[PDB]
Amino acid sequence: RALSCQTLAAGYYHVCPDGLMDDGRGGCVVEKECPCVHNNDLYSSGAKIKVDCNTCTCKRGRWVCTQAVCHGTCSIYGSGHYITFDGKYYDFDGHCSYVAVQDYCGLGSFSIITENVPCGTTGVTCSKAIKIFMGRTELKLEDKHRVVIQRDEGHHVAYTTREVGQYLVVESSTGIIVIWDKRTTVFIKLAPSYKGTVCGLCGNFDHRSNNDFTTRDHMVVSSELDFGNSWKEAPTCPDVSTNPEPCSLNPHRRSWAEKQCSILKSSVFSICHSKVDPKPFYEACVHDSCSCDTGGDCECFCSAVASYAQECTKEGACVFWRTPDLCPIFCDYYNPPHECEWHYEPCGNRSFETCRTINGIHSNISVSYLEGCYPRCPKDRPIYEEDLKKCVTADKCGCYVEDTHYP
Amino acid sequence: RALSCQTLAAGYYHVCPDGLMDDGRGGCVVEKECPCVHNNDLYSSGAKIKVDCNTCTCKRGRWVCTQAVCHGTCSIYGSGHYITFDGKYYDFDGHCSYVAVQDYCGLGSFSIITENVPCGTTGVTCSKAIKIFMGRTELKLEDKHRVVIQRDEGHHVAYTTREVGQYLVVESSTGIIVIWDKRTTVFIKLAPSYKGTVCGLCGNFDHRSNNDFTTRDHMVVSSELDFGNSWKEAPTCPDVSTNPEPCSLNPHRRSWAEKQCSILKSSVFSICHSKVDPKPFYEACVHDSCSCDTGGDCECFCSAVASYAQECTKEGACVFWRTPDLCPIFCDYYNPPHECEWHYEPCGNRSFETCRTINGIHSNISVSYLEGCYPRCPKDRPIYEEDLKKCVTADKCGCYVEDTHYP
Amino acid sequence: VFKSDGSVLLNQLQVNLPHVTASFSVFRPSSYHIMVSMAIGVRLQVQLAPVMQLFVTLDQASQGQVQGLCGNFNGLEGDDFKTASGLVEATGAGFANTWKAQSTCHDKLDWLDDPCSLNIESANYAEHWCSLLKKTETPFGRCHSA
Amino acid sequence: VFKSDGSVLLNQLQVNLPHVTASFSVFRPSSYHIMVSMAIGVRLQVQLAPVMQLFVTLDQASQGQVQGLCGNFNGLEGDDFKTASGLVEATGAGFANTWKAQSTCHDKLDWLDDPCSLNIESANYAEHWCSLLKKTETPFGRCHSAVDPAEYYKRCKYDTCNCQNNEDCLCAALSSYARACTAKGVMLWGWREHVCNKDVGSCPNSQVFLYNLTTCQQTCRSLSEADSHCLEGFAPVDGCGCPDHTFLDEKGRCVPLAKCSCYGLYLEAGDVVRCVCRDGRLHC
Ligand SMILES: *[C@@H]1O[C@H](CO)[C@@H](O[C@@H]2O[C@H](CO)[C@@H](O)[C@H](O)[C@H]2NC(C)=O)[C@H](O)[C@H]1NC(C)=O
Ligand SMILES: *[C@@H]1O[C@H](CO)[C@@H](O[C@@H]2O[C@H](CO)[C@@H](O)[C@H](O)[C@H]2NC(C)=O)[C@H](O)[C@H]1NC(C)=O
Ligand SMILES: *[C@@H]1O[C@H](CO)[C@@H](O)[C@H](O)[C@H]1NC(C)=O
Ligand SMILES: [Ca+2]
Ligand SMILES: [Ca+2]
Ligand SMILES: [Ca+2]
Ligand SMILES: [Ca+2]
Repeated sequence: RALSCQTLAAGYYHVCPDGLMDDGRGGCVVEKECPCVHNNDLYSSGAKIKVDCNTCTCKRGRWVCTQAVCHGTCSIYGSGHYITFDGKYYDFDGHCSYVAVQDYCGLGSFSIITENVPCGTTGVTCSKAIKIFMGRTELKLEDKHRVVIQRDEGHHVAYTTREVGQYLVVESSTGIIVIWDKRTTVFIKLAPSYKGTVCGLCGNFDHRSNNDFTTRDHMVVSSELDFGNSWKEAPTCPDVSTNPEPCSLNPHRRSWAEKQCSILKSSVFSICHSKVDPKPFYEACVHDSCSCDTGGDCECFCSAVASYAQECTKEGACVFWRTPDLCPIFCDYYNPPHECEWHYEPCGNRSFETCRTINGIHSNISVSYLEGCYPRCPKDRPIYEEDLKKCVTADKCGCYVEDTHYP
Repeated sequence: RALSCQTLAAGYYHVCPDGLMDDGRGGCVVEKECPCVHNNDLYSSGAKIKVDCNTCTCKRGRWVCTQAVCHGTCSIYGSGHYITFDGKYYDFDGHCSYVAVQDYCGLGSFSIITENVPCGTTGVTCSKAIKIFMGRTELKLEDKHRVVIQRDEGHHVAYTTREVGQYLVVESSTGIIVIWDKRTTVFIKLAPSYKGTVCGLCGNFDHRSNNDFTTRDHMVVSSELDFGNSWKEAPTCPDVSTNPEPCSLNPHRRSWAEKQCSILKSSVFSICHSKVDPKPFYEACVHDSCSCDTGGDCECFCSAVASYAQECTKEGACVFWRTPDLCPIFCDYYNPPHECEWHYEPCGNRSFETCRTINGIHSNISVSYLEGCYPRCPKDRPIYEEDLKKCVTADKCGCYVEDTHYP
Repeated sequence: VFKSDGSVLLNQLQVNLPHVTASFSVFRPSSYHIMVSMAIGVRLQVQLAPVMQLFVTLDQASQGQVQGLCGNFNGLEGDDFKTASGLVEATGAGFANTWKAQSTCHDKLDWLDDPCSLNIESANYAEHWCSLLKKTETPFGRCHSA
Repeated sequence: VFKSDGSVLLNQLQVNLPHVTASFSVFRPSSYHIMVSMAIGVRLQVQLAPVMQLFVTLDQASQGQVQGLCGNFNGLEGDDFKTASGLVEATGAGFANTWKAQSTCHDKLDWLDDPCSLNIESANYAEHWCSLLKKTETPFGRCHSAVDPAEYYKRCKYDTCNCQNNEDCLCAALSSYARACTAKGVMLWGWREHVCNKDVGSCPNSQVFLYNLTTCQQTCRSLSEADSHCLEGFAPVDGCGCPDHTFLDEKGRCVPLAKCSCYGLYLEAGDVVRCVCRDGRLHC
């Protein structure tokens, strides 16, 4: 009988005396003061960690966590890669308009459409436009900007568009949040009131992932290509009959792709290796770089390495991976000529005063993990007015009525 | 699944249809009307049999019997053979006076003593006198008669002596009954108030036979010769150190003994073979006839064959085994010169009027199984007065005060 | 199943000895002896040579709680011939026909004969060698005191 | 205990197979396959050649009621790395160090390498033979409509480049695509003719190599019980066996049905009890 504070719930089937047991840290410890392990770190008793909306506590070698329900996230990224709200990864290379999320599922209040076009010559497709339908308002995310289409007469569901780092962030008062890096990566977030009431290529958000491949006619199939071909918008769009292999159709681009994308499995990201699994991000980066064969492949690369480093910040590991030779960023472009306020914050974590939040206006999620260039406004005008990218005095910023900046 | 009304409680481990089952009599019978078996006879439903004081009933293939407690019987017979009140057979050939039954067991009310003398030359002993101590009255059974010794002044525990067949029967008002065939066989009976309150060579009468070999100093031994040597009355009497073998010490008497005593295992007693086990009565008869080597061995024989035929009557099988060449009986000796009233009743079963029972006086046990000569009094004086062996008119019989017949 | 050639078999399948389980265990120490112990309180010893014999041992906690051809184990031996439907039988072959495990077996009866009278050639061989249990020059007189 | 040479042993003592009890039963139909069925709802299949593998099957009544390295079986696969003390881990080697059955075992860590880059001589052998799972001229294109071999191909290259006996890892990974294709109806009759046929022709004189060997194709001693040990619910395996008739005798070759056996000891086909020994059944 030699217990170990890690084999408590194993069963002791097949040093410390009777009573005391090992802790994995050092000497023999009683059962009450036993520590806890989480992602290869060792936390003593009464320690506090957060898990995405909740707070936990190492009590007696076990974790005691609060039970609140967090927001759910769908991902669309690169050359046709998906993660559903329930966490199912798949690949679909379709060339039409597809339902991403909607609640017109068998009456409804929103719809989000993705427009996937061929990017390359191998037959893989990537997402190049997002259409957001909220009631009768139609936004559209296209050509690095948001466009308002068909604003209704007096309803006007309250939405907000602002720019956080390198991404554009649309939020709605009804609980719908769309985050877009202005090229191919989209993040949709829904408030936890939408549990089990959505469908599309992002699943149905009911914390059970063996029914995310439900087709439009309410049938759970096992194929990625019978599911994804049923959410196309036009009936005359073709069916995808196989998934392409880009590094087999381009044998000459494989050696560059597997050497550039090996940063993720290297010692640069070694703080995140125990917190986020790098293996589906390595395979996405190689799939993306073998297939950008018509032009601009160092943009297909730097997006795939920033999809992994974003998860690392979100889990508690800030990694600084960019150099002047590998994916450089140009943040002193935005400075007033040589007064240096715009700095590259590699993991976003800074909470400064805008001219929204000085008047109480706050968001419903935490977007303080988004990479980009952030201001550090001086002490004669310390209030950042967002719609012009200028630091202003707290009096002279603007108006913000009907989602339009008025000076 | 083929049940049989005999294998009900077996378990059916290793013809009639489902439902019905065999009865051992013939065709298939339901479970409710199933018969019963007892001593190789087959009794249908609702049949009544008696077992020694009780009454049973074949109900549903099982017996439903009443629960009353019967009298208990000790036996002493032949050349040192015993049966205790709990039914344990043993042999002891002691030459002293021995305690048969008493309740002065570690203060007391009776004692029955047996006087065992050598009968033969081989060292076996048989019982030749009985002393009955009841309070302060002392009877003694000796020389084919009862003798009153020391009748106390005013207590005089009420006893009764009468002659039933070939035996002499003493009864007491306190529940003590002694039956004596005037040679060597004794039967003691106790009322069921004496349960667990006696000791001696007859055991202790508590319906549990693995403690009948309790010695005088309250020690359960496993030897027949340490138990029996502890109930001798005088300290200067010797100890019996082995049991003799008479048919080995008399090889010339074995061929006669085993041929005469083979009546018991023969077709004469074949009605009793399923009701009383003949095997310990065959072995007693051969042990008794090899050892009556000083004179009168046809008396040692005829007593051993009448010990078995008495059990047969008691269990319901009247056998007539005597002939003019084998153990004759002389019952027309008692007749008035040639008026023929005394008949040999081989199994006793006749209930006539005496001059006791015409005045209400009745016994507490049933002695109507005792072999002997019985009267059949005529129809001008049909009342048998017992103390003179005369049939008398119902008026002129006697008095019966203080256990004495007064004409 | 304990056949009379060894050949212990569990559920119509041969087993290898020893065979120790959670509720019972079967041993074989001397190739003519099988020892079976149970957690309930039942112990068996099966003899295989010269002839097959069986010895069964119960604890005294199971006293008055068994039925079979071995009696009920309550201290009295007058009621061992008591059948499972009431009353005590007289003879051993009348008691034991009530414990047939098969319904198609015939009824057996006693036999009031001795075999040493039916065979004159076997009865001198039986007398000479079984008398060694009684004479004291042999190594059987040491047990005569017990 | 199921050692990797056969050698099933109960409580540190060898047992003879079959072994049928009240709560479980262990079978051995094909000498490289052990089938264990339990009355609780647990079924095991232990593979012994080329490499040792294990397959476990639970009913859907035990759904959300198990813990181990096999997850908790609740429909979601995001919480399979949830440890027995709270929270979900990130990597497989961090989850699985919480299920050590011995306290004195060291902690293991992941390995972000591929074996087909560390070995240049094994990576051409892995490419040529594991590509047969993807090309349609072979008897593996029949399963491409049901099983989608793109994830078996990635593991076939993994195990072939990694282990020291590269053919035993090839033939184990090709026999796991064929195993998981017979689970969806499509059975591959005769996929071992060019690739892993080093044991096909080594069957004995009367019995041949089969692809649908099951428990209840046994001897006539199995016909004596015929309802006690059949154990439906398993998968068919590939080994040496007898054809559509001529059931297996007591030893050696498999004679036809007329003079099989009469099983007690299995008597020959000349014995009369009054039950004459006949074809399978007895006239009793
Ligand atoms: C964050 O979520 C809350 C909760 O829904 C939003 O508050 C709603 O705002 C709309 C109009 O803006 C009202 O009609 C609702 O009644 C409000 N809800 C409640 C429960 O009072 C809030 O608008 C969201 N934040 C932002 C910035 O939009
Ligand atoms: C049969 O037994 C009864 C019951 O003991 C005897 O009745 C007793 O008789 C004596 C005197 O004869 C009385 O002192 C007792 O009180 C009686 N007992 C009861 C319970 O009343 C009866 O005497 C016995 N029969 C014979 C013939 O003696
Ligand atoms: C296996 O399949 C073959 C077909 O060639 C046939 O013998 C039968 O269907 C199966 N054999 C069995 C079940 O013994
Ligand atoms: Ca789902
Ligand atoms: Ca007693
Ligand atoms: Ca008993
Ligand atoms: Ca799960």
